[PDB]
Amino acid sequence: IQRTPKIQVYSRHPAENGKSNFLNCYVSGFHPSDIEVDLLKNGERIEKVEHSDLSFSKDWSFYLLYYTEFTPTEKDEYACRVNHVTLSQPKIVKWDRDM
Amino acid sequence: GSHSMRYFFTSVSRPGRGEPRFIAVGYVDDTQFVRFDSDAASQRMEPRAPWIEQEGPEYWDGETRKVKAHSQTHRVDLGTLRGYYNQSEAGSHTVQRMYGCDVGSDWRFLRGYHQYAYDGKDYIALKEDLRSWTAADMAAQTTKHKWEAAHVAEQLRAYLEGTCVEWLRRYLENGKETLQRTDAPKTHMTHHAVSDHEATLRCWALSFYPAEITLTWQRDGEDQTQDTELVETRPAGDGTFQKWAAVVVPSGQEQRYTCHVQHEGLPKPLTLRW
Amino acid sequence: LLLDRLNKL
Repeated sequence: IQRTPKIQVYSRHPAENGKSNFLNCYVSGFHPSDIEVDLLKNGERIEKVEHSDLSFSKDWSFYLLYYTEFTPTEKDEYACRVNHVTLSQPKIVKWDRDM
Repeated sequence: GSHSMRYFFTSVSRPGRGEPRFIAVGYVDDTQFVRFDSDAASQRMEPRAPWIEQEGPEYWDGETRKVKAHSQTHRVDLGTLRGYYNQSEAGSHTVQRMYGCDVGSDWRFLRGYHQYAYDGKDYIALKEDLRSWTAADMAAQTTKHKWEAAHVAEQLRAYLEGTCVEWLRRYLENGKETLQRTDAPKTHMTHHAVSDHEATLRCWALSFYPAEITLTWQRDGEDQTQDTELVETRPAGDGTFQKWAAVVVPSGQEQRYTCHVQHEGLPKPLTLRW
Repeated sequence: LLLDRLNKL
């Protein structure tokens, strides 16, 4: 078993242009559990990021939520960087406020 | 309606980092209420919901003691499984255990569970009857026969139909303000032109609890789940959940399409039109 | 509440 993560990047509430919110990276469906997750700001790693406690679904696949407090504008380019045994390269998903 | 208490445990061996990582999390329904992480500083079982902080200090001492005992069992187990599978002391391996109980709307016992996995595959699980075992392969057959001798199923059944269900009922009363509450989804719809002859409708459901939900797009009251992108229900981070569903449709045919939302907190499913 | 004694494999 080696299962590849799916990744979602999104805010805790509908994004706004100057309000304090929370930026989330949800990684799910992966195995084994050793994973490197990084939130970025305009391309650079954010340092003070919290993460949920590792759990798993009925198919035994793991999930983890990483989040950082944040105040977005109409463009403060945010992203999530994920490195796992299943990925030859760290995959990067941009915060798209439409989803 | 019905309710559940679930514990999830993961142990991962690290011949490189010495002692295995051990994480335990407890949930009533979709609300986490306790955690233990061997890599965290406290080395205690920790509260993760306000209603569990009503528990006295014997609770926290006693759960800390038993969760450290759980860890030691899982550590010994990783070494036992390495032998059963004739593996080398070099590699990292993983054990995962889930157990807990469901009650019905009357809060009476409904079902119990205890499942175990090695390196991401089924190893052994307790059947619905809480008296026999499903061993996934020949190595798990040895565990089945050992646990049959020691009445391990009868030990687990006493907990699952007794202790487990009575503590769930207690937690449901102690946390009645939040655990017994349902939060209906906040809904809205967005429209994006992908070309001047096609357009994306996106139906949104936000801030809802519990996580279970169904979002469906219909054209002229006909199913489009096949044609719909449905993202996995995702945690908001504040105890609620989010989900969206989107269809790409011909421009000028937006009015044929309706979004339907079903949720525990909705006394009747609602319909969204553009 | 947790199970009081987890039995080894």
